Amino acid sequence: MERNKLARQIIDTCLEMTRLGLNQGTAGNVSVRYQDGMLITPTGIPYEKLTESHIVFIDGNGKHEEGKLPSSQWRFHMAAYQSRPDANAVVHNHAVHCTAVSILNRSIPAIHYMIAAAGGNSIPCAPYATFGTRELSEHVALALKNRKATLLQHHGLIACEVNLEKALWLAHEVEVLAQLYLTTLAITDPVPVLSDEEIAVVLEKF
Amino acid sequence: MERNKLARQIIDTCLEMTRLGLNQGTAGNVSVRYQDGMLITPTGIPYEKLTESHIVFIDGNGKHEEGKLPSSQWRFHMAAYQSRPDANAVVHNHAVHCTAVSILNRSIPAIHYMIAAAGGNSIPCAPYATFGTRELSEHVALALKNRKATLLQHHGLIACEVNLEKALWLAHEVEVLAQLYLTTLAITDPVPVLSDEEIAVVLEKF
Amino acid sequence: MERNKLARQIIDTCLEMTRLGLNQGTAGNVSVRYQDGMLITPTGIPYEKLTESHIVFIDGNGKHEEGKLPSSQWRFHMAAYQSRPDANAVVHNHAVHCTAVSILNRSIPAIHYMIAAAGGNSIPCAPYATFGTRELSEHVALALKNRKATLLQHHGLIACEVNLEKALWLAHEVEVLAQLYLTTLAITDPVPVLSDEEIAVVLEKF
Amino acid sequence: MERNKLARQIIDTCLEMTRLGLNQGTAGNVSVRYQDGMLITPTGIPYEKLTESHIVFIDGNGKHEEGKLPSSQWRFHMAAYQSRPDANAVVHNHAVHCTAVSILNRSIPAIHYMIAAAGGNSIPCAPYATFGTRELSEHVALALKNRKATLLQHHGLIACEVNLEKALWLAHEVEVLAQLYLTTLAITDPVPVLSDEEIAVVLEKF
Ligand SMILES: [Zn+2]
Ligand SMILES: [Zn+2]
Ligand SMILES: [Zn+2]
Ligand SMILES: [Zn+2]
Repeated sequence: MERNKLARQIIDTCLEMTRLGLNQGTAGNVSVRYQDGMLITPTGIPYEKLTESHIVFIDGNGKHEEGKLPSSQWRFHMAAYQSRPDANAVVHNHAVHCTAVSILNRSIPAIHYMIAAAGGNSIPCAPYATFGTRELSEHVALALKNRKATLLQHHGLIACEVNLEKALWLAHEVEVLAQLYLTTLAITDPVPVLSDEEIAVVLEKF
Repeated sequence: MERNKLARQIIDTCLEMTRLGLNQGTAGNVSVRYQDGMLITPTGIPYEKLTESHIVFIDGNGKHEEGKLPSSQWRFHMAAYQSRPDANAVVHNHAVHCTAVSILNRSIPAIHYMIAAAGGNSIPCAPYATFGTRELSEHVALALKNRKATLLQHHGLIACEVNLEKALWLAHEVEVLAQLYLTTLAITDPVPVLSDEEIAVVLEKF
Repeated sequence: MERNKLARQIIDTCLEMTRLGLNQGTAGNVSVRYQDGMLITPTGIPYEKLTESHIVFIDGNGKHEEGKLPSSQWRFHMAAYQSRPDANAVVHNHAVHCTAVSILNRSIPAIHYMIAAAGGNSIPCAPYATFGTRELSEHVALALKNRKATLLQHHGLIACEVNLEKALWLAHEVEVLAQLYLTTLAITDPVPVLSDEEIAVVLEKF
Repeated sequence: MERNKLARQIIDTCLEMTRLGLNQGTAGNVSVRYQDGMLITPTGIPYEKLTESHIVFIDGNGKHEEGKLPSSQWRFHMAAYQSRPDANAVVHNHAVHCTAVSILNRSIPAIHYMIAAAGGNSIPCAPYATFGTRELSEHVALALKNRKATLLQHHGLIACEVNLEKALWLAHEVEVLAQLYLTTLAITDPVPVLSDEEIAVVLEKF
C-alpha cells in the first residue's frame, strides 16, 4: 500500500474497464483515497501509454502535484470522498447503457435483486451541471449520500466502493442493470419491479 | 473422471462462459454430479483466480466440505439434480437477454426450431423467490420437470444437461433465443411462432 | 487446389465466422464445390477440434464418404450448387440479426446501397420447411435463382459466392444489413429505402 | 513524417478501427494530407494483408500513382481536405449505429455534451448521392464547413481531424453518440437534449 502499488492498480483498472467494454470514448477516470487526498488518472494521456509516474496526487485542499495535470473531473472524485467516508476508490466512465438511461433522466428501479449492491432499491440520476464545476460536485455529493453509485444526467456514471476491485465490479453491474432496464423499457413501460419488502429482505441477506 | 479432472472442467466452463459473454457481473456458478452429491464453484473467489482445490464437494445431505464455502446458490443446483436424474451438469448465469426476458416474466415461445433442444416448445420462466431459499428451489424443480432449461424471474437462467459441454452449449442457445425474442418483440407482438405440429416433427427428428 | 488446401480454408472460414460473431450456437456449416460434388463440414464435431481429415466429400448423387457424417444440412448446400452454377462456396449460419429478420418473415429492402452485393434490391426470405428436407432445398433453390444470399424463415442465412473469402464477406454484410434494418424498424416503419433507379445505377457501377 | 511512417499509421488506424468494431463489412478507408495531395488506402486489398507499399499517393489534380488503385471513395477525401484546411487526416467507415442514423436521414442533436467535439450542437447528415460522384463530394464539402464529422445518408460516416489519432477518436465518439441516440429514440421521441446555451459553455470550455 505504497504509492506505486496503488498507481499500478489504477492503471490495471483502466485496462480492465476497457476490456469489459465500459470505457467507450476513453472517457473514464479512476482514483483512490491516499494520505490526505487521492491518487487519480491524468488528463490527456491515453490509457495504454499510462505509466505509474503519470498518476497524480491531489491533496485535501485541491492542490495537485507540480507538472502533472489531473483528470478534468477530479472535483467530483473529491466530492465522493467527502460524502462517503467509507469509499476508498472511485470509478467514472461513460458506459453506453448507463449514459443512455442518464439521457432519459430516469432512476433505475428494482428490476433485478442485484440493484441492492448499490445500497437501496434504485440507482439515482443526478441532475446535469457543466463538467468540472462546483455545482456538478454538489449534485454528486447529494446523490451518493445513501447510494454507492449514481448516473449523471447527459453524462455517464460514478461508482464508489471499498477497493478498486469492488468499485469496478459495481460499475459493471450498474451497466448490466442499465442495459436490462433499456431492453425491457422498449417493450413495456412501466417495467415490472420487485417490491420494497423484497428488496429489504435481500439487503438484510447481503 | 477423478475429482481433479472434473474440477478443471468446471473451471474451464467458467472461463468459456465469460468468453461467450454469458457471465456478466461474475454471477455464474457451475456444478457437476459426483458421488453422492456434487462438485460446485465456491462463493466469493473471482473466476480467474480459481484453482482445482477451490471447488467444493457437497454431499446428498447438503453438508459441504470443511473450510470451503460453496456458491450461495448451491440449493437449486441440488434441486435440479433431484428433479432430473439424467442431468450430470448444471450451469447458472445472469446472461443479459435471458434475464431481460425473465424480468418481463414471459416464457420464450417457439420462434425458432432450436427451441426443441430444451425438450419442448418453450423455455419457461419460474416465479421469483428470494435467492438461496427452499421456495426458489421448489419453483426450479417444478420448471425442470419437462424442460432442460428455465428462466428465473427477476434473476437469470439455469440450464442442465448430460455433461458440461452440452450444458454450456444449451445455456448459450437459450441466450440466443432470448435475444431473438426480445429483438422481434420490440417490432411486433405477438411474435410469429412455429406450430406444435412442426415442433413435434423437429423433436422426433432430434 | 488439392483437397487438403480446400479443407484448411473451410476450417479457417469456420474460425473466422466465429471471430466475426456470426456463428452463435455453433450452428454453421461451410462447403466448397469439388470435383463432381462438394467438400463440407461434418456433423457433431465442434469447430475448434476440426481437422482436415474431418471434412467430408459428398458426390453428385448425394453419396458421402464412408465413415464420416456430413452436416445435417448438406442437401441445401447441394441445392445451392445446382441452382447457381457460378457459386463455388456456400456459407450457412444462424447470425442473430439475420435470423431475427427471418422470424418476422420479411425480405430486407434497399435501406443501404450495399444491398446490391447480393445481386438486386433485396435479400429475400425463403418460406420455412423442416431442416434437412427436400422441401427446404426447393425453397432455397428458388430464392437463390437471382440472389446470392437468402434468409430462411425461422432458421438463419445462406450466402454463396465465387470463393470462401467472398462468401464469408457477403454473409457478414447481410448480417450488417439485417442489424441496420432491425434497428431502424424499431424506430419507424416503413424504413426509408433507396429507389430502384438508384440501385440500378449502383449495380451498373459494381 | 516521411511517407513510410505515415503509411504505417494509416495501416495501424485500419487495424484499430476493426479492433474498436467500427469497420464492419471492411468498408473503411483512411487518408492523410501529404505534400500536394494525400496518402490513402488502396481499393480491393483486405486490411490484414495491407503493407506500406500498398498505400497510394494521389496529387492535387487527382492523378494517382501508376500501378496502384486508390480507394473507390478517394474523391470525398479530397473534398474534405479542400473544405477544411485544418484537417490533416480523414477516416471513413460504415459503423452500424452511425449508418442506421444515416438511414433515418436524421442529424444527431445534443443528447450528450461530447457532441461539441465535432464543433457545434449536432452531427449533420448529408443527403445521399451515388458513391464516388462529384455530387457526393459537394454534399460532404458543405456538411464539413462547420463540423468535423458528418453522416452520409444511406451510407456511413466521415470524420476529420488534425491527426489520425484524433480523427479515429472522433469517429469512435460519433459512433457512441449514434448508439446513444438510437437507444433513447426507441423509448421516447423526441429525445431530451442540452440547450444551445449549455453547449456554448461547453465549447468555450473545450
Ligand atoms: Zn465524464
Ligand atoms: Zn444467480
Ligand atoms: Zn441451420
Ligand atoms: Zn463508404
